[PDB]
Amino acid sequence: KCPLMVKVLDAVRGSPAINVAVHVFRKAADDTWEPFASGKTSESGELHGLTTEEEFVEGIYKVEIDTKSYWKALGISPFHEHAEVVFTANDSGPRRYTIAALLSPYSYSTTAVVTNP
Amino acid sequence: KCPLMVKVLDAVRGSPAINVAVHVFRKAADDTWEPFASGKTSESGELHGLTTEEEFVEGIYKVEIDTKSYWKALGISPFHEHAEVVFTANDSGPRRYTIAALLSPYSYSTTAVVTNP
Amino acid sequence: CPLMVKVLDAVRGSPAINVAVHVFRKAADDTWEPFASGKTSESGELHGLTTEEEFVEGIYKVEIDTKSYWKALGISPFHEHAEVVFTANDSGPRRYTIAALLSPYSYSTTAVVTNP
Amino acid sequence: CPLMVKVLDAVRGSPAINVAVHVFRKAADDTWEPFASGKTSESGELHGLTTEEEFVEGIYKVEIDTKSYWKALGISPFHEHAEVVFTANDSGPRRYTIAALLSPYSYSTTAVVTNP
Repeated sequence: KCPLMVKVLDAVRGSPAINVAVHVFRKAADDTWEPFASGKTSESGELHGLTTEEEFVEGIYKVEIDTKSYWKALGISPFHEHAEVVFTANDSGPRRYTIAALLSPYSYSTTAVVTNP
Repeated sequence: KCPLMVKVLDAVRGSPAINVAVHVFRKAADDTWEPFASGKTSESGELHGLTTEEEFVEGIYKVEIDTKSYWKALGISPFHEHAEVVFTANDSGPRRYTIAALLSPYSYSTTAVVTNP
Repeated sequence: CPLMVKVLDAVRGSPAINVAVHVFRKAADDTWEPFASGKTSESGELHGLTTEEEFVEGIYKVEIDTKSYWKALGISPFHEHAEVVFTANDSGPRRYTIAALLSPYSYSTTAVVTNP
Repeated sequence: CPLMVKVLDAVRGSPAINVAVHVFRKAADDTWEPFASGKTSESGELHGLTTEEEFVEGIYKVEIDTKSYWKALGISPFHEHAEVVFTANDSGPRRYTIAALLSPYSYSTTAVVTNP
């Protein structure tokens, strides 16, 4: 269905962070990152449809959020090159992962919400 | 419609914070807080239906989240008595307010997302 | 120092300077009584609010005037202030650091609690 | 100190002690080269990673081993580590404080950047 979704918020303007590039990678057996999925956040700051239950197998995944380009479009010079979230997906009942990021120019936070539908 | 909604997340368990009491107050002319609306967060950690466009007039509002009771039910002793969010509602186009809080035992964060539907 | 406040600015990547802070203690009649006040320094810190002798058991409120801070920078922020409410010293004297990280539409606050 | 790391624990309200930190610098061939490493002290801080002379312009990565920290406390956390990637010293020498606030399913990181 939709086992992985990303949401990005802008703490300076109190708004969804729209049109932010997100790249997802999976760790391959040789220890390198393979492209897995990508997209841009919508009007609501969300990115859906990255993958499906069948393809999203147990493994280590990296979600990269292009925060620098977002701030530069606003005319604000930011600190980070990008924000990176690295985690292991574990089967253990049916799981859905929501990765949220809250952005400021010199600070971000990220939270995972993991639920069973 | 639904111009004010509250969402609460648990950073320790990576889950919605369920069954958390929330009280909303409005500042009255004599500078005291009058009860305005209340409820408990749902399974998804959200609280909807607090008020309507007609009643939600410009003013200063306080949202109180009973965080202490939440942690005590989990067996964790927390720092704060509650979390409080105080803000002015301003008419300026149609506005919807989402107040989010992310809870840990010794730390919380709160963010406002303000959008036009 | 039994009670110290530290405030950072997440937009500029700097300490938040000249931020007004007011501290209250809940009195017997359930009212907030003024306890101490001050402004953050160039390092974003506020020291010297109280002493160990005066800082007795109780419920305290630390109010940080975030709105005035952002307005002076030309930004119209969401919150009127940030308030932190906590019980202090109920298992004996501790040292409290209250940190706040500020953005115009969001803030976080953390307590670090040490046993002398 | 040109580069300092500070790590706090939001579950316990304390500094995060004995946290491994590794720093890398992007080399000419676009690989991450090891630059410095260490562990946080009893105050949650890591000092002495580098010097002004060695800390030249570049893209740096600070990796904080959050997973090992939580596991030693009996908690199975979400993230493998926290990584902070930034360009340093491109308008001249600055001093950098990288702070991280940790919870098992969430973290925040802030930079405070000062001009000597």
